[PDB]
Amino acid sequence: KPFNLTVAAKADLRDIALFTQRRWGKEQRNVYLKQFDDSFWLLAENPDIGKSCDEIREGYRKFPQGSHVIFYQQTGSQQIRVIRILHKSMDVNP
Amino acid sequence: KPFNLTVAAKADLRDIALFTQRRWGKEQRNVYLKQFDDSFWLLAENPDIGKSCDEIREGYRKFPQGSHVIFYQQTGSQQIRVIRILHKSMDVNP
Amino acid sequence: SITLGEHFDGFITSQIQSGRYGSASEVIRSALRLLENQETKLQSLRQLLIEGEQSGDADYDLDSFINELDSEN
Amino acid sequence: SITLGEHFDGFITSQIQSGRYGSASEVIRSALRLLENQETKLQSLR
Amino acid sequence: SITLGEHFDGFITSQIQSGRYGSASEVIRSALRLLENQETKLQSLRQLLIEGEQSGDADYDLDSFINELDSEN
Amino acid sequence: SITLGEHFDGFITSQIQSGRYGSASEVIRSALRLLENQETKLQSLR
Amino acid sequence: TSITLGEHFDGFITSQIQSGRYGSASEVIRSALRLLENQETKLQSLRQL
Amino acid sequence: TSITLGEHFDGFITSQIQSGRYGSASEVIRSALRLLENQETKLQSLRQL
Repeated sequence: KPFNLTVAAKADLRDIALFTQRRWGKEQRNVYLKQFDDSFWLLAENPDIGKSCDEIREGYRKFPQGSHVIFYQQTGSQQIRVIRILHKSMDVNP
Repeated sequence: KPFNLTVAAKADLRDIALFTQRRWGKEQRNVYLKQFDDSFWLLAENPDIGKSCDEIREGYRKFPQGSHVIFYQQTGSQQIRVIRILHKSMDVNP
Repeated sequence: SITLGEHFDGFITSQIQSGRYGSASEVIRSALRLLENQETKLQSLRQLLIEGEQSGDADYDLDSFINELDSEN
Repeated sequence: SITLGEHFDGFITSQIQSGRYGSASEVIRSALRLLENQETKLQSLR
Repeated sequence: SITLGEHFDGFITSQIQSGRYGSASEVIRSALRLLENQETKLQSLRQLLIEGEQSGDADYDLDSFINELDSEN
Repeated sequence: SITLGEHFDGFITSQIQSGRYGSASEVIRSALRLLENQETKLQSLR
Repeated sequence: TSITLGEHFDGFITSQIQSGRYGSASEVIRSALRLLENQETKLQSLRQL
Repeated sequence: TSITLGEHFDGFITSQIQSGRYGSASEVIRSALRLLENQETKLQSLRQL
């Protein structure tokens, strides 16, 4: 409710889950998905925790999570929208 | 108490913490260290969750955690010893 | 021509002396290749964000997602 | 020294026409800075 | 000599035809380089585990570790 | 075809002397399998 | 000093010098050898005894 | 077909063929160009319009 993902973000999460399941296992995949669900709730309950990245796109914020990086836009005081969950294909560009 | 790290494992954790702090921030580093503390407690409360890797060394088990991989040996029914927290420099070798 | 400074001029000379780069044009071209690759990477990340944001909001719940993934295999 | 290819001669002007860089000197020095940072990542692995 | 099978013999031929590898000795040497690099990587991981396990147990607590890291900077 | 270097001729024997591989055929085919897996990782990125 | 590269590799080098991102035919091989040296030098785990 | 490589690069190639892990001087350049082609082909994000 305080956070919602896009179809692309859900597809990315499914890709990562299937990858970690085919490599490690099913319980591993469950632990990994519980971790990002916790990260989702954390970004919702605290949207100023992700470093701002207006340079890349105006309004977006990014948060590191293992080998991937969640991109999300703040849509409320404690509401955020997760748009993409990519890998390390990202750039700082300060 | 149910888990304990070595000097090398603590040095690795300190390296990762300082890296994520210099790159992202202090609160990021705290969230990251809370995640691995949770992973430590999980590996202690459930030591059969890490895929066995006797091929590499007899008795060790490995668990994925973002861009690093915890290596730990089971020293009890619900007690484990974390020896190393390396990056992706690892090999399956099935 | 252009003016970079004592830092980069010194750098370019040390890179040429190392035998890894023949000409100063060569090392400047390698740097420009790096910058162009990073620009293409930036634009690719931007188009990924665009195609992600102009897609629909998806109905997400952790346990429902796990149940779906279990029903797949 | 300044005998670059037409591709790079066009790219420097295209990226200074953005408004984030001053002129060709700044784009060339930032590219050289990326190159030096990549070389320094190698120097930690001497 | 040696005997690998129709899978690898076919492979080697397709790798030679691609123009990326001149000789079959060359592609087999590239494969052997890969295997040797992985063996050295395995031994390096093993020595890392050895040097980690024969070191001392360290007194670890999450909040104490965070306090130490904060006291550093 | 079998004209390998002395380094590789020694390495194949050193790794079959471990007891994990049968003979030079198996080490060469496992190395070729690593190479084919690396090539297949490139084929997903055609 | 001369090498006998493959026809595919010669076509690749001609495409790299026609792409505008490389100046001479030797520049391409210098960049490739830079990559190869970065790879081989990184393999200094070999000295672990 | 001939290239004018640097003295450092010629020494590197001689060390690679004396290391026993490479057969001929052209083998080293072929491996390096393999790495370079894997790098450049991976940059197919350029076609994102």
